[PDB]
Amino acid sequence: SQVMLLETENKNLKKELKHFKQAAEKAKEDLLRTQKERDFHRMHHKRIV
Amino acid sequence: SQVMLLETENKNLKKELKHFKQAAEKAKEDLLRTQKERDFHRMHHKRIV
Amino acid sequence: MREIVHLQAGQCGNQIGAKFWEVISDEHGIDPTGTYHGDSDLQLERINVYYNEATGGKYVPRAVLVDLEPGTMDSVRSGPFGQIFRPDNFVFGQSGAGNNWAKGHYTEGAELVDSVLDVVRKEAESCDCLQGFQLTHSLGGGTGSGMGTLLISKIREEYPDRIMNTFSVVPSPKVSDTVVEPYNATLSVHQLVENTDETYCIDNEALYDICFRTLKLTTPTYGDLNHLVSATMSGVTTCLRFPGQLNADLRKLAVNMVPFPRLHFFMPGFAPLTSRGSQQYRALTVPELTQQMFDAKNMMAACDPRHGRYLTVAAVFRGRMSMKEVDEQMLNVQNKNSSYFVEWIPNNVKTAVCDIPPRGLKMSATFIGNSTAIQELFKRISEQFTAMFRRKAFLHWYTGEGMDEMEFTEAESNMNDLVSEYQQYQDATAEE
Amino acid sequence: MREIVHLQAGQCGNQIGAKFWEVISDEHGIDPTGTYHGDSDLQLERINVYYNEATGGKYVPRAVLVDLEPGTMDSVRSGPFGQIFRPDNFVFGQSGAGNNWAKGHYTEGAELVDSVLDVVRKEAESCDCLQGFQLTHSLGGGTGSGMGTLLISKIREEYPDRIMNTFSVVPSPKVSDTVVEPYNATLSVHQLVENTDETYCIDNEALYDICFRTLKLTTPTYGDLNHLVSATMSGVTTCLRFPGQLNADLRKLAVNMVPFPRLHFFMPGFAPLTSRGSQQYRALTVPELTQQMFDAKNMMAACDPRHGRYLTVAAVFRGRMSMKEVDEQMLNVQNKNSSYFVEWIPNNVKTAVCDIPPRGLKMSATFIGNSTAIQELFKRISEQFTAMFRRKAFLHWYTGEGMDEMEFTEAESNMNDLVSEYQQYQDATAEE
Amino acid sequence: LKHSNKKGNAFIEHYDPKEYDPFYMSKEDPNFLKVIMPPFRDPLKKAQYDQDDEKRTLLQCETGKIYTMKEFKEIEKAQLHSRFPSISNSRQSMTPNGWLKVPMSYIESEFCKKSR
Repeated sequence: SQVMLLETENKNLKKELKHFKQAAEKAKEDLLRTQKERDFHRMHHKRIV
Repeated sequence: SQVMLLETENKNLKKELKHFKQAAEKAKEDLLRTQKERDFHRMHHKRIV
Repeated sequence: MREIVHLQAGQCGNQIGAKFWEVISDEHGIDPTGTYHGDSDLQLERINVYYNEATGGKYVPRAVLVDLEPGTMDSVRSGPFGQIFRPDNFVFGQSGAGNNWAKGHYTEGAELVDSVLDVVRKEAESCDCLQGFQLTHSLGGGTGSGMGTLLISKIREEYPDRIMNTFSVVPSPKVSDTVVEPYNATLSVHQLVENTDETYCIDNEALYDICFRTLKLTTPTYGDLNHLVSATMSGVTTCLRFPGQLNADLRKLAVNMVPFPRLHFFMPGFAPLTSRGSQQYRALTVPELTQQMFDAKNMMAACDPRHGRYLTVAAVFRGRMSMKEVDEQMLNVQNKNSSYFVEWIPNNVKTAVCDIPPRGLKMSATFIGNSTAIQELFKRISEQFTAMFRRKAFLHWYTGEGMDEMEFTEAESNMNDLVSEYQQYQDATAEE
Repeated sequence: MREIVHLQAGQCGNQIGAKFWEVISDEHGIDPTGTYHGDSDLQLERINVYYNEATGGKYVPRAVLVDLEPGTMDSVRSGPFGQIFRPDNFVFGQSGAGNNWAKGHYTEGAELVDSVLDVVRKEAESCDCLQGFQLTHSLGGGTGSGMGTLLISKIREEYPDRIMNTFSVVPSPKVSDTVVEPYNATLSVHQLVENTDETYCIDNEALYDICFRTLKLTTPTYGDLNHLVSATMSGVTTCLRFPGQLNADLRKLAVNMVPFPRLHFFMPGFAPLTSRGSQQYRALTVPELTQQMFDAKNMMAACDPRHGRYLTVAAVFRGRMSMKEVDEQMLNVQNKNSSYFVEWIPNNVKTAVCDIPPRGLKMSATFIGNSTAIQELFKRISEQFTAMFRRKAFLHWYTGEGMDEMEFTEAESNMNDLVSEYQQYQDATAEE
Repeated sequence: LKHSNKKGNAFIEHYDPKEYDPFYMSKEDPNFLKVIMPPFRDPLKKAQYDQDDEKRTLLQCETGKIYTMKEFKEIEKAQLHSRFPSISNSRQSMTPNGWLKVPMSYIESEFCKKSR
C-alpha cells in the first residue's frame, strides 16, 4: 500500500500539473483573442452609428 | 525516506495546482467581461442592420 | 373601431381555430344560425372586435382559412358551427403539401398566395384602424408552417405597425408525426426569430400528460386539447375583449415581456385543471391559484422551468377578488424562491385582473411568462438536425424542389447563435 | 389559525383514523354528506382545527392516507363516511409490503414518498401557522412502521419547530400477528427514540381483556377497540378542541410530562369503562373516577405499573365538577401510596379539567401517565431479538434487499443502553 | 430451410433465447460491417466542442481531476440529479411503460369498486 499510494499520487499530480498548464495557456490565448475582437468591434460599431 | 520525499513533492504539487486555479479563474472572468461586450456589440450591429 | 383580424393555417390550426370560434360564440351568446341569443351587458359593446356589423344584427366571423388540401374545409364546414363562417375565406389549392416546407412555400406558395393577400387586404381596409393579426397554426406539416411564415412576413412588410402574435405548435421527439419534422422546425424557427413579434409554445404531449394525470379523462382526444387551447387564448384576449379595472393589451404585454427581440417565446398556461369528481369539492381562493400558476405540474411544457431562471412573468386574472393578495403572494414568492428568477431584475411579475368573469366558470386565471426552460428543446432540436444533416438523409426531395442546401447551414448557424445567447444569458450574473 | 395536520399509515392505522373521524363527526354534528347538522355553540368556532373552510360551508377532512396496498382504499371508502374525505390524499402503490420493514422502506419508500411530501407540504402551506402533526399507525407491518418513521423524520428535518405525537401499536408475545415482528419493532424503536417527540403505547390484548372482563361484550371485534382509542384521542385533544377553564395543549404536556428526551413513552387510558347493564346504576363522582384512573385494572397496558414507580402523571378531565376534589384526591394518594411514585419529585400529577362535556356522555376523564411499567416489554423485546439474531433466522429476506446486518447490532446496542438507563433511573434514590 | 424442415410447422417468428438464434452471425464479430470512429476533428462539431472543452477545463481546474467528454457528461448529469430537480413524476424521466399501469389510469370510478 505504501508504494501503491506513492506512485498513484505521483502520476495523478503530474498529470494534474500538465493539464492545468494546458488550461492556463488556452485561457490566456482566449483572453488575448477576445480583447483584439473588442478593439476592432468598437471601431466598427462607432463608425456605423 | 521515500515517504518523506514523496510528501515533500505532493505539497508543492498541490500548491502549484491551487495557483493555477487562481490564474484560470482570473482568465475566465476576463473572458466573461469580453463576452458580455461581444453580445451587446453584436446586438448593436443587428439593430443597425 | 379597434378590431383584430384572425388568420388560419394548417389542419390542426384550422380545427383549433374552429374550436376557439365555437367557444367564444357559446360564451358571448351566439346561436349557430348567426343571430344573437346572449343575455349579458358587455357582450354587445366590444363584440365588434372579432365580428362585423351586418344587417339584421347577424354578426359574421373575421377569419381567413388558408390551406392546400380541400379535405379540411369540408370537415370544418360539416360541424355545428361550420355554416356561419365566410366560404370566400376558404382559399384552398388542389395539390397537397406532403409535409414539405420548401415545396409548399415554392410551388403552392406562389399562385395561391395572391388570393389570400387580396382577402386579408380587403378585410384590413374594410375596418378603420387595426391593432394586429392573430395566426394559429402548427409546425407539423407544410400547410401551417409552409405558408404561415410567408404570410406573416408579407403582412409585416406591408403593415409594420401591427401585432405579430402566433400560437404555433412545438414538436417533441417522444411524440412525433413527421419524419422530416426537424427540418421543417429548423426552417420555421429562422422566420419566427427574424420576422415575428412574438410566439407562444404549444405541445400536445404535455397537454396529454396534464389531462391524464389531473383531469383523469377516459378517452382524451384532440377535442380536449382544442378546448384547452381555446380557453387559453380566450383568457389571453379577455384583457381587451372584456375590460375591467386593470385592463391590458397585446402590445403592452409584448413590450413589457420581451427583453430582447431575438427571444420572444413564452410559456402559456391555465390554472384550474381539476378532475370531474373534484369540481364539487374545491376551495376558491388566491393562494391555491398562485400555486397552480407557479408549479411546473400545471404548466403545459414538456420540460422543466426549474432548470433555469425566471425572466418575465405576467399573471392575468379574470374575476372579482382583490389586488392586495396578488401582490403579497408574488412578494413572498420572490422572497422565498429567490433562486428561480433573475436577481438582477426585481419584480418580474405583472398584475392583471379582469373584473368580468368568464361564462360557465366563476374563477379563472391564465399564466403567461417566459421562463428558462426552452433551452433544452432548442438544444435537442439542434442536435437532431445536426445528426440528420451530417449524412444528408431525406434531402433529395428538397434539392429537387430547387432550393439549395446552404439554407440549412445558415439556419443551423442561427440556431447555434441563439442557443449560445440563451445559455450565456441564463446565468445572468450581477457583476464579475 | 392554529390548526393540526393529521397523518395516516398502516391498515390498522387507517381504520382507527377513520373510526376517529367518524366519532368526531358524530359528536361535532356532521352529516355523512359533508354539510353541518350540529346544534352546539363551540362546534363552529374552533371547528377549523381539523376541518377546512370551503364554499357552501361544507367542511372537508384534513388527513393524508399513506398505504402500499390498494385494498385498504376500497374498504375505507365503502363505509358510511368514506365518501367525505379527499381521494387525492389516498396515496397508494401497487405492491404490498409483505410485513417487511427494510423492503418497504427501501423499495416502496422511494418513488412513492415524493407524492405524500408534496401533498403534506401543500397542506402545511395552505394554512397560516400550525402546531404539530398527528400520525396514527401500528408497528405490526411494513406499511405503518416502514413509512411512518420515514415521514416523521422528513417532517422533522423540514419543520423542526413542530409537535410529533403518535399512537403506535406495541406488539405482544402472547398475541402476535407477524413472525418477524421483533425485527420490525427493533427497527422502529430506534427511529422512535431518535427522531420523535413523543409516542403513546397501544396494545390490543389489554384492550380485549378490559372489554371482556369489564364491558362483558358478546363478540368484541376491532371496531370496539377502534371506538375505544377514538374516545381516548378525543379526550386527549379536547384540551384544544373545546376550551374550558383550565385549557392545555400538546406541547405543554410533552414538556412537563417528559423528564428526558430518550424516555418519551406514556400510558394512556379512559376512566368510565362499564358494562351495558351497569350504565343505569352508577354514581358519578370524583373518588370513583380517581379509583378507576389509578388502578391498573382499567389501564390498557399489558403489564403492571405497580412493579415500578410513577414518574409523571396528568389527569385530564372533561365535564363540569370543579377543582378541589381533584387536588385533595391526588394529595391523599401521594400521602398514602408513597411507595408508588418518585419521592425525589413531589407533585407528579397535573390537573386539567375541560368544562365542555363530550357528546353522548356527561362525565368523562382520560388518564395520560408515564409509569414505570414498559421496562418489562422493552427487556422481553430485547431478549427475543437476541434469540432471533443469535442464529440469524429470517435474515436472508432482509439481506437480499441490500441493507446489511450491522443495523441490527446498533439497534440492539441502543436497546440495551435504553433499558439500562430505565432500570437505573427506576431506583431513583435520594442520595448515597 | 433446415429449421423449417426439421420443426416442420416452423417459421422464424419462433424466436427464443435458443442456441439456434440466427442473430449469432453478428455476435461472432461485432466489428464486422462496423467502422471505427475515433474522435474526429470536424470543425462544424468543433464549433461547439471548443466551448464544451473550455467548460470542462474550467470545471477540472476548479476540481482538480482529469475528465473526458464522457466523464464530463456523467458528472454534470450527476450534479443535475443532485441539484434536486430529478423529475420523478413527469414524462421527462419516466419510462414509456409507466403510465398505463397507474391508479390515475383507473378513471373507472371507485364507486363500482366499492360495489365490488
